Amino acid sequence: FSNKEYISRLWHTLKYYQDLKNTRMKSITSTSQKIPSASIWGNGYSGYGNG
Amino acid sequence: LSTNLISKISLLRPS
Amino acid sequence: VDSKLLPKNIEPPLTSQYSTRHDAPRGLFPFESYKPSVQLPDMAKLKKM
Amino acid sequence: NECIASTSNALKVLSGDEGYNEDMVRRANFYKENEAMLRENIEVILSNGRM
Amino acid sequence: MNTSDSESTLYKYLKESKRKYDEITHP
Amino acid sequence: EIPQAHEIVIPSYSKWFNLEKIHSIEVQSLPEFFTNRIPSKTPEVYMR
Amino acid sequence: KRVPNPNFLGNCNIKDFKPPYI
Amino acid sequence: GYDINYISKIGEKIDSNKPIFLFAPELGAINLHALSMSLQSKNL
Amino acid sequence: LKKVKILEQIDENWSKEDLQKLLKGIQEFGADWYKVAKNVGNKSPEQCILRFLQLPIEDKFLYGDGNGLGP
Amino acid sequence: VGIDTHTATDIYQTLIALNLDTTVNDCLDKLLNDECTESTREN
Repeated sequence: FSNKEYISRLWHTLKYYQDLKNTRMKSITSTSQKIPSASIWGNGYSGYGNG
Repeated sequence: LSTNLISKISLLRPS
Repeated sequence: VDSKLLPKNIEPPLTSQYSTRHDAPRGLFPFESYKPSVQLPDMAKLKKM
Repeated sequence: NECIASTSNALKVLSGDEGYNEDMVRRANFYKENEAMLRENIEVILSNGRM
Repeated sequence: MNTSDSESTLYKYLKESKRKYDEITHP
Repeated sequence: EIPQAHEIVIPSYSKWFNLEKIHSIEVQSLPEFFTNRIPSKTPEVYMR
Repeated sequence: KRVPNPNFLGNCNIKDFKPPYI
Repeated sequence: GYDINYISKIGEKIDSNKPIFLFAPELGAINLHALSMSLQSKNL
Repeated sequence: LKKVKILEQIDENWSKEDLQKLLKGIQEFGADWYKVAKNVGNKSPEQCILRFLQLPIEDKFLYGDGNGLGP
Repeated sequence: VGIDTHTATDIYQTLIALNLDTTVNDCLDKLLNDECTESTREN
């Protein structure tokens, strides 16, 4: 709960979100290469009515 | 394994 | 006259007790990490010491 | 009391953390005064199938 | 920490047993 | 009674739609069934 | 060879998403 | 009790890489009719 | 001791037998609320989830009733 | 002087776990021993 642990918590939180952004970029470049990959959020709709 | 405990082990957790 | 022998409408029957799924859009639900720990924490070492 | 409550809150925003107060939502009267939004959100999560 | 009833009774039981132990091991 | 033989999907913004109940959007969208001016347009006729 | 449509009993496209505690 | 210049320096990157909402390239096929009917849904 | 008397939440929409079947069903099946409401009977799963949220389990072990906890 | 908030929070977590485990084991013994009444065994 001191300073040297409160910054080591923030290093073990930023390094998670950097890998999460790498996943987010790879799942964008996959669909831009016409490969239907899933994202961080779910797939939005289906063929039902909305596209 | 004792029967005082076998009747209560499945009672405390039904699984 | 007994009921169900009375004249009734010729209609499509009721679809009230049907289970429906929903098309939710892309940004509706948040991203979830940190699986919660259902199991209770054990304090054997604290009461042992 | 405004100097303390706007100092820890000044640390929560600068650190990057977010969310509710942990010691407020831990009790049972929070889920009795917010009875309205929980009946909405439970039906929304259950009907979408995430509960 | 507040208490526990069986813990308190077994505490006084073990304390009296240890007292009789040290008083009977001396002579 | 007929058992469910199909998959039924309504969109998420139509979560409010429930049978045997009239929502406020149905009143504000089709008001002629709820202004009691014509006796042949009642909310029972609308529900039917 | 039959192929089921998405409006088939049990062949939806909206898969059941699981909560994190399960 | 902390050195909050370094804490804020790291927390800026944490707020930048935090998944708040979708970006422009990952929105998918934006359907205007779905938005226009969801705005009248009086949900939250 | 300061024990949590959980079966005193017997407010008229629920009952003591309903709370007992709720707890035994959640211990039987973990978080599958359709099976839980099936085990309870006569109640929708949303009421089961809501009454499971609104149970005062840990409030008798926290400090205050509702001066202040301070920092 | 008067600053330790942090150790207070940690031992507060510890004492809350202690009192919770005390009540859990009390109800566990009162249900496991049938020398206790069913109105605090099945209860």
